[PDB]
Amino acid sequence: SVVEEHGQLSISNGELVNERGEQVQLKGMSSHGLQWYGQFVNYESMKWLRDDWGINVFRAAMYTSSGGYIDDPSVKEKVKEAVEAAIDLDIYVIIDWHILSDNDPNIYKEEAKDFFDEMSELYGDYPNVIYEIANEPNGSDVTWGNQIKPYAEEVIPIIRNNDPNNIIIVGTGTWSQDVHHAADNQLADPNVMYAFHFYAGTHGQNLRDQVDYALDQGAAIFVSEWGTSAATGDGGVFLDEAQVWIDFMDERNLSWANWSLTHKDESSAALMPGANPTGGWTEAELSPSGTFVREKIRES
Ligand SMILES: *[C@H]1O[C@H](CO)[C@@H](O[C@@H]2O[C@H](CO)[C@@H](O)[C@H](O)[C@H]2O)[C@H](O)[C@H]1F
Repeated sequence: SVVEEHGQLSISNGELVNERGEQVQLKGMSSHGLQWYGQFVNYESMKWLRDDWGINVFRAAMYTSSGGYIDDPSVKEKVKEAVEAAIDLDIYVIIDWHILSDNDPNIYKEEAKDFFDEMSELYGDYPNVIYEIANEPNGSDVTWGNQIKPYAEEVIPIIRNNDPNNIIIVGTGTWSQDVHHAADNQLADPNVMYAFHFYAGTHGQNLRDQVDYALDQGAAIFVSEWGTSAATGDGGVFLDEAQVWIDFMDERNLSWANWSLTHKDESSAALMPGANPTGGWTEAELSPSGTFVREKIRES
C-alpha cells in the first residue's frame, strides 16, 4: 500500500514528496547493529511493525566497525534480507553505512563505494530504497567542508551511476547534529537529505532552532536516528522532551526512524528481554520507550 501509493520519492523545495508531488512523512524503526541484533530483522517482525505499529520505513543499521561489515562482511546479507522484506511489504527501507567509532567517513571510503555500487546495482530499480552513506561523522577534526562533503562527492556518483534519483541521506558533523554547516554548503544532487539526530535526554530547544535554520536554507532533513534516552542510548526515558520533538517533526514534516529495535537492556531499546524476534509483541514485551514509539506511529 505505502510504496504503491507514494512510489518514487524525491526532494522538492527542501521537502520530501511522493511521485505526485505531495508531501510525505515516513515514520519507522531502525534496527540496532546488525552484527549483534540481526535476529530482529526479518520479514515477520517487519510485517508486524507495519501492521501493528503502522511503520512505513525500516532502517537497517549496518555498523562498519565494532564487529560490523569491515570485520565480517557477511552482515551485508542481512541488509539484503531487510531490503527484500521492505519490497515484499511495500514499505521504504534505509540502507545505513553505520559509521561511529570510525568517525571519519573517509576511513573506509573505498569499501563504502564498493558496497554502495553493489546495493544500487541490485536494488536501484526499486522505489523503496533510501541510501544513508555515513551514519554519524564525529570528532573535531571531521568537518563538513573538509571531510564529509568530499566523501559524499565520491560515493554519490557511484550510486547515481546505477540509481539516478532515489533519496540519499548524508550524515553531518558532530554525530549528525551540525546541519547548520551542511545547509550553508549544500551538495549538488537534487535528491539528497542531511541527517539530523537527537536524544530526548538532551534539552533540545536550540537544536530545534538549528534544524529550523537548516530548513530555512532549503536543505532537506531526515531524522534518521533519534532516541527517547540519552545520547549513549541509555540513562533513562525522557518522554516529555520526546513529545516536544515529535510535535516539532510533525509541524515541519520531518521523516524519522527511532533507535532502536532490540531487547538490549538500555533505555532506548524498544523491546523487553523476552520479545519474540519474529514479532507479535504484547504490551508487556514492549519497553517504556517502545510503547511510546508505537503509540506515536499508530496515532500518525
Ligand atoms: C546513534 O546513537 C545511538 C545511541 O548512542 C547509538 O547506539 C548505541 O551505540 C553504542 C555503541 O555502539 C551501543 O553500545 C549502544 O547499545 C547503542 O544504543 C548509534 O550507534 C548511533 F548511531
